[PDB]
Amino acid sequence: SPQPLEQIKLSESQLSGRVGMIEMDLASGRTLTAWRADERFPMMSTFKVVLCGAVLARVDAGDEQLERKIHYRQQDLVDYSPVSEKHLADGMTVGELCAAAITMSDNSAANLLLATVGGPAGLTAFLRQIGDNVTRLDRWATELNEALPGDARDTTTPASMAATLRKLLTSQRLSARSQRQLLQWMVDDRVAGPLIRSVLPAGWFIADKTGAGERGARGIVALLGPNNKAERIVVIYLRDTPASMAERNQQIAGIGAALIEHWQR
Ligand SMILES: OC[C@H]1O[C@H](O[C@H]2[C@H](O)[C@@H](O)[C@H](OCCCCCCC3CCCCC3)O[C@@H]2CO)[C@H](O)[C@@H](O)[C@@H]1O
Ligand SMILES: *C(=O)/C=C/N[C@@H](C(=O)O)[C@](C)(Cn1ccnn1)[SH](=O)=O
Repeated sequence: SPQPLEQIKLSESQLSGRVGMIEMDLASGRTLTAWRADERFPMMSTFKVVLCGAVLARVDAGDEQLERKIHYRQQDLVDYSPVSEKHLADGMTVGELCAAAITMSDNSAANLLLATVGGPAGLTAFLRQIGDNVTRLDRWATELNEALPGDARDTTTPASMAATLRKLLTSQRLSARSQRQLLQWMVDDRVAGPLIRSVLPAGWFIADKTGAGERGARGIVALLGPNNKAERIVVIYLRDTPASMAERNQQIAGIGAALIEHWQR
């Protein structure tokens, strides 16, 4: 594979779309690669990680408990609820809801959680409170990935998302236990985690949340590194490409391969 930046360019050329990417040291925030890092991209399902960071903040403040059981109704379910559709009789705890939203991308779980933090506006206010003045959530789980051109709703920038994830995971804004919980939820991703490990060389750590939307929208927020360490945050978003899901997946994997082969920069 070529250098990361050359591979990113090849991906835009092959996809006919825009790629946005940031590679950042998790411990220090050192930016290694930045391409269209200040441009907007639909967050898609990656918003679920920020969502649970807001939930954890409420737990830390004593305004929420991960143990609290929420009972909901079938009428509350939206498209794609693999875990939540199984608990109409007994409910789910707030912590189980975050695990379902992040590790399974359960949309009903995400919407139930979103209501607890004040809806899209409340999550956006939380983002402003931690210093992210760019990322914005405007719609609920099954409408936020429409990806209309020129539509600023439900978007982030690679730089903003990377900085925000770093703040949630390492800045002590969240308690030690909450930081550890948010990280473990990403380590536990069932949607893409196992697949990524299957193609990663031995020794590489992965934690992640992926997303997909219309007009080719695709993305991943991840922690990656050799020696089984979460050394860097890598955020990659794709938008406005008519390519098949397989090819968008392949191009993102290709950027990952360039990173893996040329890690020491
Ligand atoms: O020399 C480095 C490595 O080169 C190859 O590894 C390949 C691997 O066989 C392939 O499957 C992967 O594809 C990349 C898979 C990436 C999957 C997703 C990565 C995510 C993670 C973070 C966010 C963006 C993308 O590339 C590496 C590097 O060429 C060799 O197989 C391996 O033995 C060797 O140690
Ligand atoms: C988050 O990015 C969600 C994207 N796609 C979802 C959806 O729109 O709700 C579906 C259900 C695919 N999916 C399942 C699990 N992760 N993604 S839709 O694109 O089929």
